[PDB]
Amino acid sequence: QNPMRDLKIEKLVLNISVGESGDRLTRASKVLEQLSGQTPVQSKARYTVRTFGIRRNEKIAVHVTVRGPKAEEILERGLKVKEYQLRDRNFSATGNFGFGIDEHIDLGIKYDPSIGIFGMDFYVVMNRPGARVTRRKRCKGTVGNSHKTTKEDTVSWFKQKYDADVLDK
Amino acid sequence: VEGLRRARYKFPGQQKIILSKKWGFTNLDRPEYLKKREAGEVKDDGAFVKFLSKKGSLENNIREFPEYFAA
Amino acid sequence: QKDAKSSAYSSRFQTPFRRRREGKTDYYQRKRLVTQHKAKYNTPKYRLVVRFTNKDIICQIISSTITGDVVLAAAYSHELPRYGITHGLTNWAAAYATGLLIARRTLQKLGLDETYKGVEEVEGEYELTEAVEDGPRPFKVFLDIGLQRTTTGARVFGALKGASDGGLYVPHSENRFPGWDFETEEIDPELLRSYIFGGHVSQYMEELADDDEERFSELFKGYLADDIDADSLEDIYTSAHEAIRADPAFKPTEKKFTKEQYAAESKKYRQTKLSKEERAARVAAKIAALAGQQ
Amino acid sequence: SATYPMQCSALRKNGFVVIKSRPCKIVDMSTSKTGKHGHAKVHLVAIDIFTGKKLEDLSPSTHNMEVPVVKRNEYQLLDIDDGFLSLMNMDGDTKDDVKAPEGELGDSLQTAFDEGKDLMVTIISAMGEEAAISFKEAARTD
Amino acid sequence: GKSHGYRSRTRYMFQRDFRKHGAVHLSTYLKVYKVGDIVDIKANGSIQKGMPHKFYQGKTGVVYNVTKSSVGVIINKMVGNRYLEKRLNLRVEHIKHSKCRQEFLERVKANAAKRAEAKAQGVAVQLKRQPAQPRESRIVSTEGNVPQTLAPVPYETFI
RNA sequence: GGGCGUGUGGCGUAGUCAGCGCGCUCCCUUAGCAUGGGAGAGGUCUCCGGUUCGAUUCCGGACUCGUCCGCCA
RNA sequence: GGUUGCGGCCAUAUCUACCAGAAAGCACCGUUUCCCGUCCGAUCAACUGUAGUUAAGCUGGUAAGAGCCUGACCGAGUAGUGUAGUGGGUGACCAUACGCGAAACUCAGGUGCUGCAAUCU
RNA sequence: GAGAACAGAAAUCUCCAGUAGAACAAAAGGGUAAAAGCCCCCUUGAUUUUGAUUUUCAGUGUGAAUACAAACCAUGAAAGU
RNA sequence: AAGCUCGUAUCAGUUUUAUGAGGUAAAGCGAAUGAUUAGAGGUUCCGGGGUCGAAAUGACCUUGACCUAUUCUCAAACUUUAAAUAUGUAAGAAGUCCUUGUUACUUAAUUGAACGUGGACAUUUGAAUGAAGAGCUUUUAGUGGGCCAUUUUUGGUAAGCA
Repeated sequence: QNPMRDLKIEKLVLNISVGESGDRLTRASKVLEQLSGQTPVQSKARYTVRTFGIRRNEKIAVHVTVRGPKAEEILERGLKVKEYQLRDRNFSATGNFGFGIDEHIDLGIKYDPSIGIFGMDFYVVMNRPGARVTRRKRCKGTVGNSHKTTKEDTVSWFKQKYDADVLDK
Repeated sequence: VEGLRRARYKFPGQQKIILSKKWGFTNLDRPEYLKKREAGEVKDDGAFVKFLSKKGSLENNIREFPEYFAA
Repeated sequence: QKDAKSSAYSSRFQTPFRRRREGKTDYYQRKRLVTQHKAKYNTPKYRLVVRFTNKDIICQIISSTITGDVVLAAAYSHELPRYGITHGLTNWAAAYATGLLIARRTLQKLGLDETYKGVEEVEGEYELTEAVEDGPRPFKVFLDIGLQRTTTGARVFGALKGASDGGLYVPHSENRFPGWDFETEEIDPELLRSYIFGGHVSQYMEELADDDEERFSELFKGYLADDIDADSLEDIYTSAHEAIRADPAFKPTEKKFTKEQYAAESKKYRQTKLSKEERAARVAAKIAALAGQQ
Repeated sequence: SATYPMQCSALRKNGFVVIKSRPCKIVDMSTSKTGKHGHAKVHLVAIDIFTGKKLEDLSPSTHNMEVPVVKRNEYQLLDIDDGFLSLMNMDGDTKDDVKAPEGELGDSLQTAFDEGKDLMVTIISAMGEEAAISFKEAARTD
Repeated sequence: GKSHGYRSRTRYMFQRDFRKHGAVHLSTYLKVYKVGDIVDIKANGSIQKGMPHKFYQGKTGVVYNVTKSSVGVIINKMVGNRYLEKRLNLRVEHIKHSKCRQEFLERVKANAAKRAEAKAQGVAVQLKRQPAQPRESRIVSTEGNVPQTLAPVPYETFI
């Protein structure tokens, strides 16, 4: 039935794609670092694209992963930025959901003229207890079908907790 | 037979015109196909026909081919 | 509709080995362990297999035959209450005591125990069981840590240290023991001795009992139930060590029942297969049910 | 090695050859049969890259001719003083050993450096002697 | 030009097989070879070290040397009009014991057992093998087996 | 018949797995002696596939010209 | 007979969808002082066995299940092939004699066995 | 395949499926999934001394390769390599 | 050609038995790779053409892709399967079994490895057939343009062609 079927936030990953290396990358990394409380990780570019202007391996994006109640707090701040309204398209078939926001001023960092303005992509990964079965090195296994997270369960949880409503489209 | 006999002149070598004992382009005989199609265990396709087998899952064998199980 | 595998895929699929499918054996490591120099013809190669489950430490001495692996002697951590250790059956010192127990047990049953007494007075120094002259060589054994991560401070090396001080000749270097400084390539013996005698749990016991008492009631509850304070665990490790060096003889349990007595209940509880005729009756009833126009 | 052999028929137009121990660049190749029975002979007309002289040669086609290694390298000017260019390599290396060009290329380069463009110089190496052949201007990275 | 390399024409010979690729099982490493054993040679394409040449695939030889990870085997190779002796150093993944030899040794020990037990009576042991003799007289009955008459079948198209 | 080279804006050429030059058309500018600058408008890179992060670029095929040969009987 | 540790053969063991699991054991699970490693104690490291749970892992069962394995006088002595003839046929090719002998197909059955040590109502 | 501001066919992040349909300098063919692939750490065994063996083969040479012996090293907890 | 050492064997262009190895012939494509014919059912934030539509990530047909279940035909440089003919080894006395000597190798260890001492097993001594003697050495001639037939097979339209 429901002894330990309770959904929880596995992680919150915050992604910023400035698109080109340098001062803008460092400023976005500083914004991510002060928001998370952790140092962020920059991610290299896989392939050279002329239209974007990117070459291979210039650390073109910066992202951070936060777990636990701190991640829950930043998700609360993101949802009150989004006014607790999310599209049905935002949720995925696996049960994970994300949204994208513009500027950290709405998050309330306040503005420095040097640092500029950078928007963010918030993504929440949802799992039940017992997810260690896939992650552990010894006796790695696949999770059973009933215990899997799904879109209907995650939208029901998102309606019940955070007292939010989903948009029909 | 006359159409195949006219077509045989365009070919080298020797060819024979044989009236087959099968029903159409299938591989069963005429009375075998007749006693198969009186039951509902054949079901038509675009030009060919799909046949029932005693293997497989019963749910799929009942959503297809309903008249034979309507016994 | 999405998670569907074709018959071609399932026909061309090659399964791995069963232990690899279960995720319990690294065969790349197993080949390098159990193979022998072919000029040593039928000489067995012996593995100290150390495995860590929850609530247990498993130590075995295992050689390999074609029909399967063969165990000389095994020593688990749940038989440490016989030697006086009741709490912390998976800590680093429990791994040490289990290694010491399996070492003393193997040298006793091989008869190599009156010689090669091992490290009687332990101090945390790094040394190996050297060969005594004009006599037999010490028993040589190699670790099998399995899929477990090699890490400075891991308790597979505590099991190694216990087995090495027990008198086994196990080849090892000292750079994975706790207390190994990385920048100065030397081993600190007093921290390793503190870990052998449980210093890392007793120091935590003190530094958590002085401030946070609800945690001190949540964990270490059995220590209060058996009135074990912080300083006495050192001497109960010492008494456990001398009890092991007294008798590792391994009296087994009395099993409370017989094999067929357990087998009767478990055979009653296990589910059985459905035969061909009743399967045919089942599918005939199903045809008469759904396809019989309800 | 500095130079490597090749066959006359393997040679083709706009390639480098060694004629009378000079690095030369071919402008003309022509093969004519010696006698009806015999093999064709290759006539080669080439221009020395450094001096600009015209040197020709005729050989058997199966004969092997010497071929230099020519490397063209890209540098930025620092100064033109006393007829010796000072250049600057990628990773910041600097050479002053190159003598300035003496012709209309040198005159145009001198006027361009006097009126202050950023000039990109191509210098070639072949058989241990060094010279500058052409200059452009950097359209970006001003 | 022509091409005769060391592993020329070895495509299907050194393919692995269907659905038994991957690492090799531990019985080949746990098997024990002694000097004088008779072994079959079949190369394993997964192991590139200690490989035999394509001539010795399916050849049977005698062990003369045992080293750390390999075995020295003696083969007789027909060169011209005589056989030459060839010594091969092969890793143990490419060899296995010949089963005909152990069958013959089983025949030797059972044969010695028969001779030993029948020596106590002297009953003309007859220890040599004999081939398939012609089958002797018998009486076949028709009780429930009356003969059925068969005839050739006429011709039909059957398409 | 075969071989070799060839084909990229109006024109002319380049090359790294569409550029500039010269023209042009506009806008400025300049006593000039001379003009200069900025912008444009400009291309199935011969073509078609495949290859490749990506093809001018690599490869397969085809086409267009230009060339050189086709002997001794 | 169940479970664990180490295995042998490496699908009769895999895959898909459901159902069940007494006891014990595994497992999920609780914690970050210490050793250690991460952007992130998620993995890894360490501590407790305490706060809990069979929901998952795992094991077993079900399915005219997919796959896989075995057998057949099922196809079929068919296809192919070694030897022979001053056999047939313009040829292409084909019969016969003495021998060897498939694969697909069809049908029937099956769905892990087992070694060492420990432990269990 | 399903998602996430700018961000779209292709930028980065997340999950699921995935027997290799990728990659391993190059031609092609083999081989490889807790790897032989990708990333990281440490190194110089791409070292010394001469023998034996395999292929081509006259059982000559050359090239390439295989398994050892005697040292001296690298790496790892170690078996080993 | 000269022989030499021996006297029925440490033989054999052969079969049988036991045991290997192979990827051709055949077969297969509702099995992987590649080629390929025809409809059927679906997918359009997810195609293109028309017609109806103010337009519409509109509608209705049609045509292309992709998926699903089928269907027709193929492969020297494709393959799950897989012959026939050829092909490796063994069928003992230089063997088997018992006991215990050596070593500087090897093992935790008289543990094992190799070679041994002493003892037991003989004419059905280890399948068939035949043996015409078996084994060994030296020296030297000529030759080093070939061609034809059956079967397999390559280039070529073919050839008394290559």
